Amino acid sequence: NQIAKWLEAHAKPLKTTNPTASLNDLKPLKNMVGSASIVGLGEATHGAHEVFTMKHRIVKYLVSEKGFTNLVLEEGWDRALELDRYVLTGKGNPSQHLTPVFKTKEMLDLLDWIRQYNANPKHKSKVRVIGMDIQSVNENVYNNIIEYIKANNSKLLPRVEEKIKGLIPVTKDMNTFESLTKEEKEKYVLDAKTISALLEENKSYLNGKSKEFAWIKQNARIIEQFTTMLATPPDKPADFYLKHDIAMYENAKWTEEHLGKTIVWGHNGHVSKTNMLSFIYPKVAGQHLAEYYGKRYVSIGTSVYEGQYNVKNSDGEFGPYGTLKSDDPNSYNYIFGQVKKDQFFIDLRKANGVTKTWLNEQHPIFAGITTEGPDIPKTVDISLGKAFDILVQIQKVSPSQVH
Repeated sequence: NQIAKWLEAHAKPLKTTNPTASLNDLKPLKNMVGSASIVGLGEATHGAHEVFTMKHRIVKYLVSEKGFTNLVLEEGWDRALELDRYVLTGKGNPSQHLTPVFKTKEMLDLLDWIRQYNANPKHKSKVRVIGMDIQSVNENVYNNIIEYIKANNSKLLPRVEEKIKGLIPVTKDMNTFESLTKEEKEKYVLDAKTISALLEENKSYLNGKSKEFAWIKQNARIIEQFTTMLATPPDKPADFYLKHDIAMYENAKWTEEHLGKTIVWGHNGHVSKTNMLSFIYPKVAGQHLAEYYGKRYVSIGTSVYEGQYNVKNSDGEFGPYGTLKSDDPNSYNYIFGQVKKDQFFIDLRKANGVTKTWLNEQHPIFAGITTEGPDIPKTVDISLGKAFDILVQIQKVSPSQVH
């Protein structure tokens, strides 16, 4: 209540929320993002048009001005293998590999711009696309391990290809695995390990210290990750969610360490330095990254006020069923909805005073949960100043374009 003036005072305004625009309004970001090695970029909800494009704008600014070259998104590591191929070679059909929810025009736009920047021969440093989610493990990941152990050691093939053969049909999706028994709790878990271990023994015979072998070991790890979270946790879902996000954490951090400066695109919940999804996740990736990189990890979160958006309804259908209702004046959403600006971002770290403690207290915010039902919170408590370094506020939003 008191001073929403400070928020107006330190609010670096955003002229527009359209991908193909000035991009100049984002200059304040240089010294703000500073010299961070990895940058979290979250979205309040997974189905708003303006949130997608505004994040798109920042990837644009961060790739061209701060030299970031990787874009780790909340998509399956495997699916992204076909996404990488596109931004680079232009071959393929992206919408086929994106998760139903992200099959929006905004995602295809974002991927198209990366391919364009990747086309100009002047840009000697290409932007890669990596997925950090592991909700399946398709054959693209397995052939990546096979083809390698044929170019560098066609002799181990009969040993590793035995286990991947028996692995493919049980990792095609989380249901085909969660519905096993000792198969899951044994053979498959340990087999993924025997494959990751095998490549280790013959490291010194597979161009170990090399850049392409590093990449192959990682694909193997994906099979461990998947195999790990599913089937191990029985009556303990908290472990599934926990191992799940330790995995996302692992794959982004892998990206940073081997591919360079990295952008981490995903839900606000997964990139905040604080666990705002406590009701299901014991700890989220953002915390792991922050604990590990320290301040080399900067998290920019997005927040909304008024609008409509896509979300699954109590029945299971995805569509423009969402409707923002920032009634609670104690929520960060109303207080930010007073700032008379269409779009604007503010560095929450440079706050001192009542504003500094208010930001560090705990207030409700739009949780942007994927599914809306009678027993699903639509808001959660969070210490904003402790969750994000930067915050991007967009007043009104509309449903993403899924057609």
